[PDB]
Amino acid sequence: RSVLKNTSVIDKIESYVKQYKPVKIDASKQLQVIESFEKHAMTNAKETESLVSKELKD
Amino acid sequence: VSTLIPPKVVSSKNIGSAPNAKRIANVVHFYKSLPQGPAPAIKANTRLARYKAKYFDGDNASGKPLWHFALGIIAFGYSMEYYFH
Repeated sequence: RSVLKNTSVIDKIESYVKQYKPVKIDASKQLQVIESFEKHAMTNAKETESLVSKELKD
Repeated sequence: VSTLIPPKVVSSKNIGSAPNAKRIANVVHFYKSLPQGPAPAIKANTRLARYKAKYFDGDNASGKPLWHFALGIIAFGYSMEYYFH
C-alpha cells in the first residue's frame, strides 16, 4: 500500500476484501443421504461377508 | 460422482454362475454315500447265496459253474437215457 503514493483506492478495496472476509461457507449438508448410502452398502456387505463365511465352511 | 458398489453383490450372484450347479449337485451327491464299503453284508445264506458268493461275485468270476452246469446237462439226459434207451 505504501508503494502507491496517490493511494485513493487501496483502503477502498482493502475494505472490500474485509467486507467479503466472511467469504462463503462449504457444505457438509449430507447427514441424511450419505447415511442412507452407507446403510445400503453395509447391509449388502454384512450379507455377503456372512454368506461367504458360511459357504467356505460348507 | 459417487461410490460405485460391485464388491459385495455376491448375494444374488451365487445362483447364476455355472459351477454353482456342479457345487449344489455334488453336495447332494456326497452326503448319503456310505463311507468305505460299509453296510456290505458280505455273508448271506439262502441255501444258494453261498453258491453265488463262491462263484458269481466280481472276485472269482471264472467259467467253472458253466462247467458245472455243463456237467449238469451231462447229469440230466444220461439218466433219462436210463429212463429211455
